[PDB]
Amino acid sequence: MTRFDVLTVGNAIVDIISRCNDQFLIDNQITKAAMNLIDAERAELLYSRMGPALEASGGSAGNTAAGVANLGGKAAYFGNVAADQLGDIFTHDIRAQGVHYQTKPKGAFPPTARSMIFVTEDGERSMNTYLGACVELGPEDVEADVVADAKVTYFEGYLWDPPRAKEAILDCARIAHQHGREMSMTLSDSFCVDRYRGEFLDLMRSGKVDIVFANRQEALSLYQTDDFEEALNRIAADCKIAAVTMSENGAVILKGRERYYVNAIRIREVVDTTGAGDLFASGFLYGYTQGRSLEDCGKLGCLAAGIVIQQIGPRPMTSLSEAAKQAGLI
Amino acid sequence: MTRFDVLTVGNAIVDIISRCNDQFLIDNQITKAAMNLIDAERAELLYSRMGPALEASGGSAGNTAAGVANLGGKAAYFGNVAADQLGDIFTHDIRAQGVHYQTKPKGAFPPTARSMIFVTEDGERSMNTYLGACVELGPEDVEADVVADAKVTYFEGYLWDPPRAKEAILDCARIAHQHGREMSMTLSDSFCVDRYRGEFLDLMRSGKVDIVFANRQEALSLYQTDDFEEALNRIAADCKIAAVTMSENGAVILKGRERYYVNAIRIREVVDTTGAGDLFASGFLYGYTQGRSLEDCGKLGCLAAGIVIQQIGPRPMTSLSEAAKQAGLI
Ligand SMILES: Nc1ncnc2c1ncn2[C@@H]1O[C@H](CO)[C@@H](O)[C@H]1O
Ligand SMILES: Nc1ncnc2c1ncn2[C@@H]1O[C@H](CO)[C@@H](O)[C@H]1O
Ligand SMILES: Cc1nc(CC(=O)O)c(C)s1
Ligand SMILES: Cc1nc(CC(=O)O)c(C)s1
Ligand SMILES: Cc1nc(CC(=O)O)c(C)s1
Ligand SMILES: Cc1nc(CC(=O)O)c(C)s1
Ligand SMILES: [K+]
Ligand SMILES: [K+]
Repeated sequence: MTRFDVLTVGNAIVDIISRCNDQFLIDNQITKAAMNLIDAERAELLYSRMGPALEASGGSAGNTAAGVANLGGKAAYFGNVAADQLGDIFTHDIRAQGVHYQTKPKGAFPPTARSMIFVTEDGERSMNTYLGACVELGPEDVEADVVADAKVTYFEGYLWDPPRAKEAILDCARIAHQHGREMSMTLSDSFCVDRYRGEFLDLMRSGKVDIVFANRQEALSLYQTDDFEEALNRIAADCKIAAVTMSENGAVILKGRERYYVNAIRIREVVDTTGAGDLFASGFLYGYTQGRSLEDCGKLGCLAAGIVIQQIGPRPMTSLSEAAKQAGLI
Repeated sequence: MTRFDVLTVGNAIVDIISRCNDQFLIDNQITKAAMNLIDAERAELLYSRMGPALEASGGSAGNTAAGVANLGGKAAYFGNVAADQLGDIFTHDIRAQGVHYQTKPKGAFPPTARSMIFVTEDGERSMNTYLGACVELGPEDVEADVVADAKVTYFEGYLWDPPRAKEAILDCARIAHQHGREMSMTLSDSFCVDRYRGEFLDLMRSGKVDIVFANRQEALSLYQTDDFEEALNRIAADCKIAAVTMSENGAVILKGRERYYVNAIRIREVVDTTGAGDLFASGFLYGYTQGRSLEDCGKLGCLAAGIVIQQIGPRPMTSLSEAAKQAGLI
């Protein structure tokens, strides 16, 4: 028996969500479809220009942990919020989903991270993230017992932006592997890959990471190539298992020379793509830790991702376990 | 020319929204479909039992002012938040919709009001409201020039719960009527009517209120009758204009002996009824201040109400002006 199926580690963020037109992004020099880091002054400026908004707990890894719990797995999360109202909201939402979350706030400043997410008419999402209290996440926040007792510890490439989070992750990798567990990461965002390419490849090649999640753009960025076939060949050589999503084209799971192609689910309409990759990882890691085949892991990931893009908010409000049962996956 | 079409005054609240099953309401002794006042301790208890939630700016009059602005009218709002993150969210959302909102927080404590709103499968909403900083609203928060320059000042029956808000409303009524403006109120909630029946009837009969909004339950409660026809006859005798909504069954506008009936719009599915009455008031009051017939005012109210119940959140995220144009209400 192990206490946890999946521990995730990431930047603890509350999302501030609004729809905008295409010109808004141009006028405000926001890179479309990407995670744009911003300082406090820029956060105030952008907020002053944003329309009425909705708030929802976010954070890539936070969403993934929530998704695992939703499917019925046992999940835990490490991430740092402030002792403020946004932090209280973040804390409530992840615990309410049934995720173990015990990271202690350090104070009220910097305040809890928030990301202004602008959703264009095509359903694409452009994020503008003030890291706030996320910059304080470090080795002191590693619950060593939790890492030791988790089948998979999964973390964000996004953690390479704040200063000390990487130290916590290296500690996690040591503990996880000493206890025969698996380490996983997501490449997070293609510009994030542009920033930390070499460090990410070192994590994979040194065996600190066993299972890597990427989308098409991230895989291309990792090898600075426009040849997707090359990117797949190289990523398969650099890590034990790679799961590469291709939006409406589904996904491909790679292990050594093995490839398993999975279709995207049929959807009603793309409301908001926020969380698609996070929830693909939820479905995959849920399947993985339930001993399911790699193809079935991919199928579970595509199911969860397809569900989340049909709602506002990055964490499915409906039952993923019921959806999996209905789709004949569990 | 007048600076404002509609000034609204109410409890400034951020909503915390989650779906629940029918048994949840019974287990927690929450009165279904009603506004349940709660203290700080109960707020903590209920939050600890609530599932993952979404936050959205609320407050009945706040929603109404936002709706007027959305339709293209000129709106202002009085309501008191605290100097905290929820208050900043509230301030941002209403100002971003184009509503004049200049009520200054008095400090951080009590904190900004919030309402835990539980939405059952039928789309009904059951609210659990901690008033917080709303208890500080008083005559000092009346911007006399704004009241003087607003065609209609509209307020919540809900303002009779906090201690000094009624004094602000009596000041508003004096200024509005001295400047030849109209006063309006909503009965808010049938239990609120149970609490303040006599005071509400005195407001109407003394002519401090010119235009009254009610739903069926509130009208029945006002006269402690189960005879809806009696309630209509009585409410028509007690105020200059009464606008009475009957949920899915439309609305009736009363002026003296005149009655103008309106049909409800067509719904695919009722997602969440939160804000329906508020947005009925937005449509009606926008039409009224544009010099439209009482029937057309009712039509605009029903249009706005029908739109808001098809989304999560109490303030329409789509263009009400565009919908009104499409409907030939313009
Ligand atoms: N820098 C970041 N690190 C981790 N997650 C982020 C970052 N910026 C935005 N997000 C989250 O990405 C999610 C979508 O994958 C959103 O819910 C949002 O909170
Ligand atoms: N006591 C109250 N006073 C005014 N508005 C309230 C109260 N409780 C809940 N609400 C608001 O009622 C709205 C729905 O009519 C919600 O957006 C919610 O914020
Ligand atoms: C409470 C909040 N303040 C802001 C503005 C800021 O971060 O400066 C949000 C986007 S949410
Ligand atoms: C529409 C979708 N985008 C993704 C992530 C991606 O490939 O960018 C899914 C898993 S589904
Ligand atoms: C930030 C928040 N705290 C709570 C709990 C409380 O009010 O005590 C909410 C409903 S929202
Ligand atoms: C579902 C609806 N409720 C109302 C208000 C009510 O009658 O309770 C509308 C105008 S539409
Ligand atoms: K989404
Ligand atoms: K609604």
